[PDB]
Amino acid sequence: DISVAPGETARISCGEKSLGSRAVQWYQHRAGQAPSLIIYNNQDRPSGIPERFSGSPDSPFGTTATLTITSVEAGDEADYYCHIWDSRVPTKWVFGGGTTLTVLGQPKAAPSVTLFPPSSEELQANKATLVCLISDFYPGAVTVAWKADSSPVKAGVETTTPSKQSNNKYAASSYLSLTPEQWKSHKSYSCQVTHEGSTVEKTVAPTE
Amino acid sequence: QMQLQESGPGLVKPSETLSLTCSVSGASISDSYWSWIRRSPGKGLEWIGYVHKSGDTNYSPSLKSRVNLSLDTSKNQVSLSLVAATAADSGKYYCARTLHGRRIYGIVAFNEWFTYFYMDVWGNGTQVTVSSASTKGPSVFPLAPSSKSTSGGTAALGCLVKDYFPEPVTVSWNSGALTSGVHTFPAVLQSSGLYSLSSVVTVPSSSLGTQTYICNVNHKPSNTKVDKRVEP
Ligand SMILES: *[C@@H]1O[C@H](CO[C@@H]2O[C@@H](C)[C@@H](O)[C@@H](O)[C@@H]2O)[C@@H](O[C@@H]2O[C@H](CO)[C@@H](O[C@@H]3O[C@H](CO[C@H]4O[C@H](CO)[C@@H](O)[C@H](O)[C@@H]4O)[C@@H](O)[C@H](O[C@H]4O[C@H](CO)[C@@H](O)[C@H](O)[C@@H]4O[C@@H]4O[C@H](CO)[C@@H](O[C@@H]5O[C@H](CO[C@]6(C(=O)O)C[C@H](O)[C@@H](NC(C)=O)[C@H]([C@H](O)[C@H](O)CO)O6)[C@H](O)[C@H](O)[C@H]5O)[C@H](O)[C@H]4NC(C)=O)[C@@H]3O)[C@H](O)[C@H]2NC(C)=O)[C@H](O)[C@H]1NC(C)=O
Repeated sequence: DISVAPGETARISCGEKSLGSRAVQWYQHRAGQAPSLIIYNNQDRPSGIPERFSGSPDSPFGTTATLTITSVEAGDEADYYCHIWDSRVPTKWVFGGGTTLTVLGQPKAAPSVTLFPPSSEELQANKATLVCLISDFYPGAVTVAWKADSSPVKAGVETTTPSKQSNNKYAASSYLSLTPEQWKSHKSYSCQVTHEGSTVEKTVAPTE
Repeated sequence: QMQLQESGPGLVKPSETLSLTCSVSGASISDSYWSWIRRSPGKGLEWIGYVHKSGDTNYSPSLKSRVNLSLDTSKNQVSLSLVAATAADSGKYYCARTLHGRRIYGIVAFNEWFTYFYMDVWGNGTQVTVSSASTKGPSVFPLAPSSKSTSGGTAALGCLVKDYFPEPVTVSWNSGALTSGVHTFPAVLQSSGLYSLSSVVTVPSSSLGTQTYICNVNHKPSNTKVDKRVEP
């Protein structure tokens, strides 16, 4: 999983080192789109595929298949899969890679975090959900840890994967499901969102 | 040109048979090999198998016991059958024309070649969820007003739309009369098999006094319409 700025060159390794001889296919999977063949027979670009997309050559043995994208544009942000066929290695039924190329087509944006405590209504219903709402961050990769008081909480945590909001920034949700007991007992609960090294952490308390 | 369209029961109860259909238009299935590929939410692209009129047909060893690819020349369709489905069989399933090539790296004589396959044309894929989940309408909870996270003079309030199934839920606010500042987050698929989403709207803090905020959660799958008054 790698990020590059537009114009930068993306080199993507995938699969084991070559054993025998190979025909490596590359496929590009843009978010929501159908995948597309972008390289077959190690280096051959299908009709349509821009010269920016080069594949790695078959030999020497022990080579790692490598997709090179030069002069990267936004349209290149996708998952990239190699499908390796090696003469001395059985046919891969699972495409290697899934290496997510992120094209940083805009500057890093800090995540806005909103944290809602359990509603009374929810507690009345003998349930408790902490809602962490994360928005307007870029790139679209956050990490969300919950803390009861200051101890990390394993269970109850369901976090969405990020998703582009309309302003091309990303949004995410994390829910912490609790029993009303769990909630009423700890002095606080914290939604800690880590994005791009920095961390925002909201806290709520049953006393509200 | 060639276009592919996977279709089939988007939802399948565990142990039931996942059957998908790739409808090919503007090309004969008989002119190509055909693969099914799934992207399992877990790990990326699993080539499910391929099938030709030839009878040159093979299945992912992990699926060989359960899967049946199949061509219907008259219906012009590739078909996938995955019996005894489980949650692991959830994913987006792509149909793809599979082309092939010889990689000739030594001499044919010494058998120093092999046939490789590759998919030039993919269908959009059809999402398939294998879930024990039955249609469940949402508990809708008010997310009472909170200024901590918003800009000055404003506060966020929301509706937590909890434990519904299947997708989707629609949330509007004050019957669409409030669109400004509304952020309906995409749902989360929980361990429960159930979805929850939240929709927050950011409003004038001044207005909490007077403006009534009702989120109108609509979850047609269960014919449930909830209109939560969200009070401070
Ligand atoms: C496989 O997947 C592919 C690709 O999937 C896509 O890509 C993925 C990654 C993801 O993004 C998916 O969402 C994508 O779908 C898929 O193929 C796609 O299919 C999509 C829809 O199925 C298409 O979506 C369209 O995209 C265009 C933009 O396209 C550009 O970018 C595309 C994607 O980014 C790209 O593909 C293209 O290359 C291109 O560069 C978008 O603009 C379209 O949006 C319109 O349509 C949707 C509904 O279809 C609608 O929700 C939108 O609001 C919008 O509707 C139009 O809205 C405008 C502005 O509001 C209206 O303009 C006004 O029109 C009025 C007319 O008034 C009416 C009236 O009410 O009175 C309308 C009446 O019904 C009508 N009455 C009659 C009898 O006709 C009349 C009449 O028109 C006139 O009055 C007669 O005089 O009036 C006035 O003209 C106003 O002045 C005017 O402002 C429009 O009218 C309104 N029109 C429509 C049609 O509703 C849309 O989203 C993708 O492009 C497409 N991609 C490709 C490559 O094909 C594919 O399906 C999958 N394969 C299969 C088959 O499985």
